[PDB]
Amino acid sequence: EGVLYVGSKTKEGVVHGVATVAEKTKEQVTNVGGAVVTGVTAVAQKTVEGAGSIAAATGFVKKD
Amino acid sequence: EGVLYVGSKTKEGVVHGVATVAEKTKEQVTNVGGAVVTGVTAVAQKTVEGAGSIAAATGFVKKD
Amino acid sequence: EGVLYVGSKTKEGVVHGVATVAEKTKEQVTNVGGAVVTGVTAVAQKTVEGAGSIAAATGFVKKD
Amino acid sequence: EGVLYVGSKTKEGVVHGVATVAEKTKEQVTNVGGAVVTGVTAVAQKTVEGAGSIAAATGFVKKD
Amino acid sequence: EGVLYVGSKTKEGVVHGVATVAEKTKEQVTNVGGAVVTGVTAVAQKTVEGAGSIAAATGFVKKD
Amino acid sequence: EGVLYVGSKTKEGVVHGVATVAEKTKEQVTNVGGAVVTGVTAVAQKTVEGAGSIAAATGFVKKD
Amino acid sequence: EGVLYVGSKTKEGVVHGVATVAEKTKEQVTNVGGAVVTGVTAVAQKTVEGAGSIAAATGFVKKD
Amino acid sequence: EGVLYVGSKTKEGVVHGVATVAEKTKEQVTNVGGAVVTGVTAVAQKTVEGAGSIAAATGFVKKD
Amino acid sequence: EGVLYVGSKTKEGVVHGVATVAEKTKEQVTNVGGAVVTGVTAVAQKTVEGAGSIAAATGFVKKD
Amino acid sequence: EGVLYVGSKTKEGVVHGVATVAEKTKEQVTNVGGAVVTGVTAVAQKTVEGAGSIAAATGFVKKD
Ligand SMILES: [Cl-]
Ligand SMILES: [Cl-]
Ligand SMILES: [Cl-]
Ligand SMILES: [Cl-]
Ligand SMILES: [Cl-]
Ligand SMILES: [Cl-]
Ligand SMILES: [Cl-]
Ligand SMILES: [Cl-]
Ligand SMILES: [Cl-]
Ligand SMILES: [Cl-]
Repeated sequence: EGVLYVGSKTKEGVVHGVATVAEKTKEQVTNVGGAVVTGVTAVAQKTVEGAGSIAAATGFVKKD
Repeated sequence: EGVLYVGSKTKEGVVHGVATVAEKTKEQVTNVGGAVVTGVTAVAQKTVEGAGSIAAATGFVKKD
Repeated sequence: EGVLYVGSKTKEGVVHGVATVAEKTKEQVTNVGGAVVTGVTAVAQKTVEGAGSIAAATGFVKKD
Repeated sequence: EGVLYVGSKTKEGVVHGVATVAEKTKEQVTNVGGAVVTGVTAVAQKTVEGAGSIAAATGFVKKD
Repeated sequence: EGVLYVGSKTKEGVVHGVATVAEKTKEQVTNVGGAVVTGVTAVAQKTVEGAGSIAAATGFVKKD
Repeated sequence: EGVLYVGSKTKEGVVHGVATVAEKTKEQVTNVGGAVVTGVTAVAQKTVEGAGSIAAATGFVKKD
Repeated sequence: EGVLYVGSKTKEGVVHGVATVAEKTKEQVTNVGGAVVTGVTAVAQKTVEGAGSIAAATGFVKKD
Repeated sequence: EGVLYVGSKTKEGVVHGVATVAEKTKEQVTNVGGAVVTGVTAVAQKTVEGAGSIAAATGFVKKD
Repeated sequence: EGVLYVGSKTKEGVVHGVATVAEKTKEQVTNVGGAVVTGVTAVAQKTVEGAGSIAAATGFVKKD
Repeated sequence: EGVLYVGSKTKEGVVHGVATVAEKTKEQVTNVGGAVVTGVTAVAQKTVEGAGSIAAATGFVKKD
């Protein structure tokens, strides 16, 4: 069964993850369906184990 | 059964995770469905074990 | 059954997690469905074990 | 049954977790569905064991 | 069963992940269906194990 | 009249001064005419003010 | 009159000064006429003010 | 009158000054007439002010 | 009157000064008339102010 | 009156100064009349101010 070995060496790391910036705007969205993982070493793992599973990411919905 | 081995060495790390910045704006969103994990070493693991599971991330909804 | 081994060495770490900043704005949201984990070493683990489970993250909803 | 081994060595760590900052704004939200964990070593673990479980994080709702 | 071995050595890394920037705009979206993983070493793994699974990423929907 | 301004800032310093090491040897010498100054900040100042002054450093002398 | 301004900033320094090492040898010398100054910041100043001054450094002398 | 301004910034420095190493040898010399200054920042200044001054560095002398 | 301004910035420096190494040899010399200055920043200044001054560096002398 | 301005920027420097190496040899010399200055930034200045000054560097002398 699967192995997610991650091995990392660095002397320096500078990391900027997600920046959302707005001036004088309307209706700005940064929808993320999964995790937001930010690191010198960064690992995201997701397992969905079943039938009929739904993953549904939407920025915005406007009905009338 | 699966192994998420993460091994990390660094001398320095500088990490900025999620920044959401607004001036004079309306309706600004940073919806995240999973975790927000921020680190020199950063790991997010999610397991969903079942049938018919729903993951549904939406920034915003406007009905009438 | 799964192993989440995380091994970390660092001499220095500077970490900034989630910043939400607003001036003169309206309706600003940073909805996070999971945990917010911020660390020199940062680990988030979530297990959902069942059928029909729902994960539903939404920034905002406006009905009439 | 699963093992969340976390091993950490650091000489220095500086960590800033969640900042929510507002000036002259209205309706600013930092909804977090899980824990907020902030540490030089930071670990969040959540287990939900059952069928039909709901996780539902929403910034704000406005009906009429 | 599959192995996702990642091995990394670097002396320096500077990483900027996702930037969404808006001025005087309306209706700006950066919908991401999976994780957002940002790192000097960055790994995202997703496994969906079942029949009839849906992955559905949409920027925005407007009905009337 | 002269100014020996020394200004130093360091976060870490490791300093090894004078090592003299011998195994199974004969007649090993580390003659130093001035001071031996060893420090994270190290300053040696010597002033000789007169006529006919002698400075004479010799490791060893063997007459018959 | 003269100014010996020394201004130093460092984050790390590792310094090894004078090593004299011998195995199974004879008659090994490290004669130094002035100071031995070893430091992350290291300054040696010598002033000789007079006529007919002698500086005479010799490793070894053997007459008969 | 003269100015010996030295200004230094470094993040890291590793410095090895004078090594004299001998195995199974005879009559090995490292005569130095002035100072031995070893540093991340290293300054040696010598002033001799007079007539007829002698500086005389010799490794070794053998008369009969 | 003269100015010896030295201005230095470096991120890393590795410096090895004077190495004298001998195996199974005889009569090995590293005579240096002035200072030995070893540094990430290294400055040697010598002023001799007078008439008839002698600087005389000799490795070795053998009379009969 | 003269100005010896030295201005240096480097990201990395590796410097090896003077190496004298001998195996099974006799009478090996590295006579240096002035200073030995070794650095990422290295400056040697010598001023001799007078009439009839002698600078005399000799490896070795053998009379009978
Ligand atoms: Cl960021
Ligand atoms: Cl941030
Ligand atoms: Cl923050
Ligand atoms: Cl904070
Ligand atoms: Cl970014
Ligand atoms: Cl020592
Ligand atoms: Cl040493
Ligand atoms: Cl050394
Ligand atoms: Cl050396
Ligand atoms: Cl060398």
